Amino acid sequence: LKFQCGQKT
Amino acid sequence: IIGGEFTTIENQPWFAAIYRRHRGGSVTYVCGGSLMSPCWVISATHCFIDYPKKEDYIVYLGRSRLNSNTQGEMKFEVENLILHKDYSADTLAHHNDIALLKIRSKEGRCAQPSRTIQTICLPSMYNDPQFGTSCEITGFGKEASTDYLYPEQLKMTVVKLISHRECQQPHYYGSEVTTKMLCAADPQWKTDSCQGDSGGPLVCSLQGRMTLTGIVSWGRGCALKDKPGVYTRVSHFLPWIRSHT
Ligand SMILES: COc1ccc(O)c(-c2nc3cc(C(N)=[NH2+])ccc3[nH]2)c1
Repeated sequence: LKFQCGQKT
Repeated sequence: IIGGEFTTIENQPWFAAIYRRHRGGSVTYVCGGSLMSPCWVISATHCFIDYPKKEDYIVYLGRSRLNSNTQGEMKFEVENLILHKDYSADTLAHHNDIALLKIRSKEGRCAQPSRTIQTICLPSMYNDPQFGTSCEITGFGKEASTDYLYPEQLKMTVVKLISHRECQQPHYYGSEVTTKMLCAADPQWKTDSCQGDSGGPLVCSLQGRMTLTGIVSWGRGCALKDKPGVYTRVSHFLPWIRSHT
């Protein structure tokens, strides 16, 4: 839905 | 990348692949980049410097292979190409080697989050990891300095950051490396970035986040002893980045 910088999982 | 492992984009979801079109029918790879925000990708000015025609570049996100398609990939045109005024190249080094590409899809939108597309975090002003930290670099660059082709599968490797004092030793690079650059090498000079990896990310964990600490910029040879790879020190370009993003 929205980005979370740095999150792969 | 010399050494490394082959990987998939799910492991580097912020990696962007930039190609150039030759309407003769072919589109060739140019450099890598990283997605900073939905509409902005950051790379290296030296990748564009020679052919600053934004209209002939194509940017793809969510791509694990170089010339074959990956399910889930997104294609964009370059709406704005911002190269660094003050970029300079010498016998080795590139100065102020950072560029920003604003992307737009044929539908008029920016990137959308998926399991293969994510942004990478930026560092805070002048905040870096300490030398010794292990960071990873990714890309489609050469696997050996003598190769004349690029691999088809995305690769990645881990390298450690070294100090400026170590990198500015005369038998390394001397003063060719500035405080606006970072050097990173493998303790055993076994893995490194190479031709074709320019523009991609050097990611380290900073304050708990996977941060874009450097941009692949230059180096003498690839995986050579006392010849680390040099990266643009993103922490020192934050104002520049904000003025435009
Ligand atoms: C031979 O012409 C080109 C053109 C574009 C490049 O990015 C490069 C290039 N050389 C590179 C070398 C290195 C390294 N760590 N040794 C990294 C990125 C490079 N990119 C070379």
